[PDB]
Amino acid sequence: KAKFESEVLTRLRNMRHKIKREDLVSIEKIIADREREWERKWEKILGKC
Amino acid sequence: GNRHRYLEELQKHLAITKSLLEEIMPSHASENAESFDTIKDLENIV
Repeated sequence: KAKFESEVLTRLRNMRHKIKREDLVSIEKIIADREREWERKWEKILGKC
Repeated sequence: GNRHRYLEELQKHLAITKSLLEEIMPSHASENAESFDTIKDLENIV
């Protein structure tokens, strides 16, 4: 029982680490690029922020 | 009194002790005694 529950804990940690270090880093980079591309595009068209 | 006499009286009572311990002790007493640490580890993991 102790060994099995330990495995469950490790699975949860691996899942959280995968979400925080892999999945959210990739998504946040895409969001930041998109927000910058957008701000540049309209700043050029409007001559102001 | 005499130290030999003392050890003889003590032997009489330790013999009772030995008989009581042989009666009280289950066959798996030693195994049960080893499980204590494992039980504590389970609680911490949860």
